[PDB]
Amino acid sequence: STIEELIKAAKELKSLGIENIIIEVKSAEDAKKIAAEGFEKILVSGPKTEEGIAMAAAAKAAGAKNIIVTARTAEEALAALATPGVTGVLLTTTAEEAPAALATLKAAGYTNVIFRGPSIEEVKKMIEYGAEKVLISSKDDEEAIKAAAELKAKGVKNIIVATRDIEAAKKAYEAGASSILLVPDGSW
Ligand SMILES: [Cl-]
Ligand SMILES: [Cl-]
Repeated sequence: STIEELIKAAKELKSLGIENIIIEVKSAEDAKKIAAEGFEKILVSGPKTEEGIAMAAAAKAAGAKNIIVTARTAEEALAALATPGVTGVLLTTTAEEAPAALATLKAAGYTNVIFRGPSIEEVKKMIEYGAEKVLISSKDDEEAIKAAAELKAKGVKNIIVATRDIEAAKKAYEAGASSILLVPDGSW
């Protein structure tokens, strides 16, 4: 789907009262556009954290509020978190490495790190190790929405659910997701 389609869907969600949304972007031009539109939480996602950092600069210059950068190591997370205007990181890691990553980020004074993993099982391991914010995603979204609701009922807070169309976004909201991530490769 195109960026205009994603903007329309995000505005529709907001008009329904669904305000706890995060917009994912994959280029600096899109980051500027989403920020200029006034969306309050933007995920900048590039293959390399350096590309995300350049997108964060474009979003900040266009007025962004909260900017989350993707990373796959603790070192990359620290580089992003130290960048002006960046307010959080989405760290793709494994349960094996999460203890060390958590300790490293904490010692540096950073807490706003969202963990994601390759399987819902590994994400549950990350929560056990002390991950306080997680992102759940699945091929069909329905699996992710169900897992988030189960964890929420087990007392887990700050679950972000990735969604690929507006029906899934609404279901994730209704199930109590802390935030809903709108992924651009979806059907909007
Ligand atoms: Cl605009
Ligand atoms: Cl918003």
